[PDB]
Formats: sequence, C-alpha cells, structure tokens
Amino acid sequence: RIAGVDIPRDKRVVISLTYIFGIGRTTAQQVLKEAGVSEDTRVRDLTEEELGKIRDIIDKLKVEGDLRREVSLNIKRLIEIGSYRGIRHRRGLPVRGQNSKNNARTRK
Amino acid sequence: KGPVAKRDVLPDPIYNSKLVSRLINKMMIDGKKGKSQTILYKSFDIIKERTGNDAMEVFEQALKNIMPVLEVKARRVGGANYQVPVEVRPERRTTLGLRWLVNYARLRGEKTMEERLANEILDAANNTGAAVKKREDTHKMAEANKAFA
Amino acid sequence: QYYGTGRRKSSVARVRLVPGEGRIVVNNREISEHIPSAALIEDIKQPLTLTETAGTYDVLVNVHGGGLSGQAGAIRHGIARALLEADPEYRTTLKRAGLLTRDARMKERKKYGLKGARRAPQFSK
Amino acid sequence: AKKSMIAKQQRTPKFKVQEYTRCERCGRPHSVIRKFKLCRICFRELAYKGQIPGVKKASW
Amino acid sequence: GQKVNPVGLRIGVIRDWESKWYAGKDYADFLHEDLKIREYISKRLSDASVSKVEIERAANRVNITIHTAKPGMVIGKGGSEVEALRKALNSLTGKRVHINILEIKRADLDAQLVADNIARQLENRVSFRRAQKQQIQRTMRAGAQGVKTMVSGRLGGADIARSEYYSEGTVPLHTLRADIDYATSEADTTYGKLGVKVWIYRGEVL
Amino acid sequence: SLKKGPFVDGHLMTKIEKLNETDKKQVVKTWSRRSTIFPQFIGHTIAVYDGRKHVPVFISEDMVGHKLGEFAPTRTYK
Amino acid sequence: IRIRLKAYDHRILDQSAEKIVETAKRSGASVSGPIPLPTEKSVYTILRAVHKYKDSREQFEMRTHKRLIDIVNPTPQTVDALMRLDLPSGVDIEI
RNA sequence: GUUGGGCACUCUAAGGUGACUGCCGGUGACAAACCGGAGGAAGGUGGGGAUGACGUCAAAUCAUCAUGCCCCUUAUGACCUGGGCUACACACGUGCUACAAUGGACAGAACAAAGGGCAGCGAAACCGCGAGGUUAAGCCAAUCCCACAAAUCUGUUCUCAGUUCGGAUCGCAGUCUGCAACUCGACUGCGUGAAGCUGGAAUCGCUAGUAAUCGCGGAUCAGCAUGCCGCGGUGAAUACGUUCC
Repeated sequence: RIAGVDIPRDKRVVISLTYIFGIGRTTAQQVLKEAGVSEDTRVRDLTEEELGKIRDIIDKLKVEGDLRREVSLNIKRLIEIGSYRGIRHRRGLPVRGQNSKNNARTRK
Repeated sequence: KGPVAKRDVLPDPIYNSKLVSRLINKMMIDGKKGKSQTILYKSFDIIKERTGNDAMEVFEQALKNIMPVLEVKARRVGGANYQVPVEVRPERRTTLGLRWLVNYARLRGEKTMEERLANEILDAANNTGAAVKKREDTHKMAEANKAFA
Repeated sequence: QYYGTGRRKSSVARVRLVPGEGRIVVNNREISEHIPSAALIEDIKQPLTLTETAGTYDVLVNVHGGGLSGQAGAIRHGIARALLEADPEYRTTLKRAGLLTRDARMKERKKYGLKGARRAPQFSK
Repeated sequence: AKKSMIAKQQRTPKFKVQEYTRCERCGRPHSVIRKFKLCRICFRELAYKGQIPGVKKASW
Repeated sequence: GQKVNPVGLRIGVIRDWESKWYAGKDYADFLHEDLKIREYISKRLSDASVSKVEIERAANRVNITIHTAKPGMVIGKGGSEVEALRKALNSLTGKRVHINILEIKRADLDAQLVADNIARQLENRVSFRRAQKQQIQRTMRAGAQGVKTMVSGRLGGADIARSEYYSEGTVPLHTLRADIDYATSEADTTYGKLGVKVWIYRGEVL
Repeated sequence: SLKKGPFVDGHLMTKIEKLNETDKKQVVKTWSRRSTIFPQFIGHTIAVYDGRKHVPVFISEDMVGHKLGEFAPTRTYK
Repeated sequence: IRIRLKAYDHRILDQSAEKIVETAKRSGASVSGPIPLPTEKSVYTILRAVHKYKDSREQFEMRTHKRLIDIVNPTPQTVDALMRLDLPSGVDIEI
C-alpha cells in the first residue's frame, strides 16, 4: 500500500492519508488538491489513475522511513556532540525547558 | 428557615406542556437550553414517527410508569443503618421520574441522545425498561423495609 | 405608534406598536431572522396573547445590548409597556403574568477571594 | 541593601531592560503601580491619609 | 486584622481631599513632589506644631494651606517666616509656591495635634495614664461629643507590650456620616517605640 | 533571532578573529554563553563559564547551529 | 470653544460648570447646556496585608467625570469674561 | 447616522421622587412583631458592596516601612559578569485541558458588558499559509483604536474506535520582544502523535441571574497568565427537614 504501509479502505482519503508516518491533515489536503480527488471519496473507491497520482505525489514527499531515520539522526547528533538538549533527550527529563519537580511524565 | 419554592415556564411551541419544559431545564449541560430543546424535539419527532401516536400521551404514560410512590429514606439509630420508606409527595414523583428518564437514557448508549431519550420513553411506556429497574428496585426497598413506615 | 421601553439583563429594546397586522421587526430584521429557538418567540409573544393583540399591531423594535434571551426579555417588557400605553385596561392581566417587573436580576459583581461571586476556590485542611 | 538598591534603580543602567519600576516612597519593587508611582502598601497608607486626589474606597 | 482608618473611610463622603487638583500627564510627579513638600514642611514645623497641609495645583502655581492652631509661630514676624518658607519650597519644587495659613481655634480638637501632644508627653516621660486622661479632659472641655486615645507599645514594662484605651463619649466609627478626625503619632522612647492612636468624634452633619 | 543575523558578542568575535588571523592557541576563557557558533569558530577550544568553573569545549562541524551554553550544564545532579 | 471640564467631585464640577454657563449666557453666546459625559473610572485592588493573605484585599476607586460646554455665537465679550474666570484646581478647563 | 434636521427615545450624569410593615384583613396582649392582599419598578434589612465590637491564637509581618537591643565593619557592606530562585527519584495543595455525539472538523448568520491608549492605542492598504511584517489615517479619546466576541443558531461531514477524540512530548522551519529567549520566553507553520474511554478510600463548592459553561477586559508588564482582579453571554437542579457531622 501507498508508502509501504497501509491506509484504511473505509475512511475518506484526507484522513486515511493521515495514518502514513509523515502526512497529517494539512499535507493531505495539499496532496489531494494537486491530485484532484476532491477530498470526498473512500480509498476503497478510487481508480488506478487517481490513486497512482496520490502515490507518486507522496513519493515526491519526505514521508515514510526517511523521516524516522533522519529524526533519529538529529537526536543522535545532539546526543553525541554533547549538547544539554541531548542530555535531556537521554535522561528522560524534558527538553524544551519545563519544570521537573512536578509532572514531566511523558518522559519517565 | 422555612420552605422556599421555585417556578418554571408554561409553554413549548410544539407540545405545549409545563413538564416538557421542565425536562428541557433538566438534561441541560453547561447552560445550553438550545441543545436540550433540539434533542427534545428531535426525540419527540422520532416518538411521533416510529410509533404512529402523539408523543404527549406516550410521554405521560412513561412518566406514570416511572413516578415512584415510595422513596426509602435513611434512619440510623445506634449501629443499625435502617432505611425508612417515605410516601413521596407528587412534585418529587415527577422530578424523580424526569431524573430517571434522563439518567438512564444517557446511560443507555445509541447514536444520539435524541435516540436514547426516544427509546427510553418507548421502553418506559411499555413499562419494562432501564429506569424502571430503578422504579421497581425502590419499591422493593420500600417493600422490604415496610416494618417502620 | 405606541412606544414602550423594555429593559432586561443589560439589554434595552424600544418597542413601537404601529396599527397593523402582526409583523415584528427587530432592527429592520424579522423574528426568526434575528431570534431563533422559538421558546423565546412564544415567550416574547405572551403579552400579546394574554390580552388579544394578535393581529392588531405590527411591531417595530430597536434593540441594543444583552444577549438573545436578554433581548427577548427586553422586547417583551417593551411590548407590555407600550401595550399598556395602548389600552390601560388589562394591567391586572399583565401584572398577574409579571410583565411590569423588569426582572432586576443583574449578573452579580465578582468578589475577591472568590472565584465567581459565590464560588469558594476549594477547601483543604 | 536598601539605599544601594534604590540608588541603582535611580541610575540609568547599561540597558533599558535592566530598568525596573520601584517604590518612590518605601523602597521595594514587587507591586509598584504605574499611575501613582507608588508601592502598594504606601498607596494604601497615603490614600487613607487624604492624599492621592482620586482614590476613595471602591464599591459597585 | 481590625478597623479601617476612619480618615480613609470617609474620604469622598464628607471629609475632603487634602491634596486637591486634577491629573495632567505627570500625576505621579505632582504626587511625589507633594510628598516631598509634606515631608519637608512637617519636619520643619513639627517644632511649630502643624497638623495638615492642603495642596493646590493651579497651572504652574501651587497654593498650600496650612492648619497650625497658632498663627504667630508660623507667620511670626511676617518677613522671616514667609522668606524661609516660600523660598526653599520654590527651590525644592521648582516653581511658584503661595502659602495661606489658616489657624485652628480649639487646638485640642484636631487629632493630629492632640496625638502629637500625647506623644510628646510620653517622650517627656509623663505617665501614660496622665497623658491620655489629661488630654481627654482637655478635649471634652474643648467640646467634642467623643474622644478615644489608645496607646500601645512597651509602656515602661519590658517583656509584655499592651494596648490601652481611654475614651469619653460617643466615637461611632460605623456611622458613615460622622466627621471623625483620626490620627496616629509615634513616640520613640528609650524602651522602644510607642504608638498613639487618637480619634475625636466632633459632630455629624444631617 | 530571525533575520537580524546570528548573535555573538563583539569581544569573543575579536578574540576568535585574533586567533584565526594567525593560527590556534590555548583555550579562550569566555563568560559569554549567549553567543551562537559561527563556522569560523571550528577548532578553537574555548572555556565557557558554567557559573563556577571554566569548562573547555572543542568546536566541531556539527556544533554550529547551537550556542556555547548548550555545552555546559550549570546544575550538577547525581 | 468646547470647554470640557473633568473633575473628581461632582459638586465642584457642577459649580464650575454653571459658572461658565451663566457668564457666557449673560453676554449672548447662546449657551448649550452642561452635557454630562460618561465618567472614566479605574479600580485598583490591593492586598491589605503586609506579608501574607492574598484572600484579604481592598478595592479603591478613582472616578473622573467630565461635562461638555459649548459656546456658539462668537460674542468676544464672553471670551474676555472666560479669561478672567478664576475657578479652582479641581476641574481642568480645556477649551 | 453618512448628511442636513430633532430632543422626542435610548443613553449619559446631576438634583429629585421612591418602599416606610405604610394601607387592608387576619393572628398575637391591644404591644413588639408575624401571615396573606391591593398598589407598585421595587415588599418586608428588595440584590450586592463597603463597614469587621471587647478580645482569642506571645497567630503573621524586623523582608514595605520605622524601630529598642545584640552582631558585622578594607565586611554580615558595595560594584561587575555568569549561574540559581525553572534542579527531580518522590510525595502533596490549587488549576487548566481532555477522555467525546448535548461530540469533532468545515462554511453561513447574529447578539454583549466593562475597561485600557501619548514615544502609547494603532485603522486601512500591501505582503506572508500563519504567527506577523512595511507605509500610514485617526486618536490625549461616549468621536479614533484595542475590537474580526465566544459558546449559540443554521447547513455539510465522521459514526462510537484510543477514533475526524485528545493534545502531551518531540524534530525541523519560522515570528516578535529585547545587549541577549542555551539553561530559561510567548506564539506560528509542517510532522510525530502519547497517558487518558468519567477516576479507590476519601473529599469540595454552590440556595438564583447563583452553580455549571463561554468568551472579553485590566493591572503587573519590553516580553512573558492556565494565576488574580473585574465584565458580560447562555444559564440550571434542589431545600421534606435539623435525625446526624
């Protein structure tokens, strides 16, 4: 399926494309204008023309494994160079500058 | 101190009843009479459609099935924890009926409270239903504790 | 042109009852064009239904302030006042219905140390 | 540290963002009202002593 | 946590503003200029027993009225008093100062001078019963429908400091038409700091 | 810091350009932590003041888009 | 000639309003009356206590109310009368 | 409502009038008072506020201030930069956001009060997806601006799932303020999307324009608000009663 990962057949296109790692709502609406599917179809109901345009538009976009590997490269970069922000990446303490005597409970 | 009383508004533009606007003021979440009026009239239009009757009489029949004669109050003397049954005065009969309609309707679960209130009125009409479990159980609690009156 | 002012909940309506057939005109718009939720439409019509005023005056209303139910209260109060100025007769009917009260239930002033003019924040021992 | 800190505020610092509001009657920052150029407690005292020509007790 | 000061409570009902003008563009600056004025004039005439200073602001001009309860200590020989008073104010403010000095007949009804008269006697080591009772007789004969003098601090007694009420007549702090003079004064004695609070119910307006 | 430029202090820029006009030298004791890293800093070992000591850090190709005080935590913890 | 008095007391501003009203009315300037204009008031809420007690406050109020005076006919006798009106510091004439 | 025109109306802000158990009937001692009625905008201190008695806790404040005594003095005082008061395994008060169809998203229509603005408020136009940006009108303000109110109502859409719920966290790219946003700012844009499906023992608030909910405003302040202080919008449920805490 489209980027090597599924989209659900029984949703609309705008939100079935959200389940691809790298496309949210607004890049999905930027796609389907360029593709011309008019945002009101199931993806169980498309044509091979109409879904192939979606495929190669997304092939032009930085989506599936590129995003994960490059964001891991950024995180490993500022872990390895030193970089207190990567120290927060490592330890499980919040990165953006946030109080830690209380919650900080996404990270530990 | 002494007892204080309250008021309520007479009509509804369709279904001209006091108590139906009393149900409108009930089930109001966060100060929205508009949403409760929409839920109520769309529900009664379902009750007029799904059963070919006027929904006023079905609604009063559902009320008559739910309105409890006997609450069971509390009375703890010593270490006893007795519950004591009370003949309910009819204002509280109507308002306990409306609470049980509203609570067990939204506790049921369907694809709008339009449908839940409609099906809860349709169940409380032909008495077997979810709020009428609470009606029956309160009368059973009064039946068990009848030794005190 | 009988004229009456109605005040309700920081809203003021100016109801002029012209001799007509029953059109109510709220700021050059009509009723449901400006007031939805027809419980307000039946409540706004109650002085005109208690005494028989059903099709004998068109209504022209200049409203400002408050919200839509506040404007409903201001319009019905202005109707009852201008409709007393029309005929002094049925003042007992309006007074038994309210309609010469101007419900003075203004929203209370917030107090210090309270959240919302009665609300205490939360108590912990 | 009072007369030193008052004197330092009465100076012009290196930068305008180092500039902060201060008492003018009873030396402290934290709650100097911009209109009166006065500390909060000193405003209550003087406004009680019939000075500060606008302010009386508020009620509405 | 106790009583609101009655001076600040009856501002804008019957008791006027001391400082009377209108704000133009330097309201803070006019205020603190007048605070410097009142400090300077109350320090200089705390010998000459001045109670209250009312300041005007009259388009580059300031009319200061002064309630003293004696004229000829403060207007004096005529020349010297107005020289040393208007001249230094014209300097330390920077513009014209006019000085009008109203004299308080019945010097024992103005609570600032009364509280200072009790404070000086504590500093003159007069006993703290004699000060308040003597002054209450003086005020109630000078004509007042009630007086209350309350002194607190170390009264010459070391490890316990307590408050002392003396009063005669009605001092009704809750009647909002009262015309009550309230005034504090402080007395720095060898044992510490004493606080004199005098307030004089003088009569109400119908 | 958007389109006005990057930020550095003028004194640290002066010291680094004196260091760069001939060749590298010993560490630069520098209290400025606020300053970004220009690409012309790379190789210059500089001593950032953490609050109580001067920590030496050697600047690389990656350590550019950040600032100096990212390479000196100020709070010791366990 | 649009004199907007603004004061802290209503009685002082009323006195200084009808003084301009009468002195311009006596020399034929056709005085439109003292139009009372909405007050700008400010409320300053303050912790009563020195140190603690955020719950213990006191609210203070500063009202400045203003009234508008217009002089329509030229009549420079009225202007010479206004220039010698000595009315106190409370009111702030601004023509 | 722009103009001419008008002070009728709203509004504004001054002086008033006005509600006092005053009048009726009833009870009670005939009193004091109480229950209902008529009038009335207002009915029984009409709603609120301000007002906080003698004193209680050697309560709190020597850090707002002033202070007696004791201590320091080329330092327990002063300047300067950098950090910290934002640490974090843990507990714990107060709050905000949700867990969803009375919902979410998208489009249309309306209704407010109160307050702020002079080196400040800043229209309109232009550009930028957006945060915002450039030139600049008007405004020392019932004029002009902040200021395009939001829940709401009306159509379209999903269909009961960890989702078209929720937004944490985080990467990248930006914007504004300011010497400077690394520790340590708010906001935007793209993307990732977590715990959470209404909460154990226990426990809190509220008697009416109140609680619940929705936005707006202002102090503080260059910038930082989920806090506080006010404002309106919609707007309930119940009080048998004093058995118990």
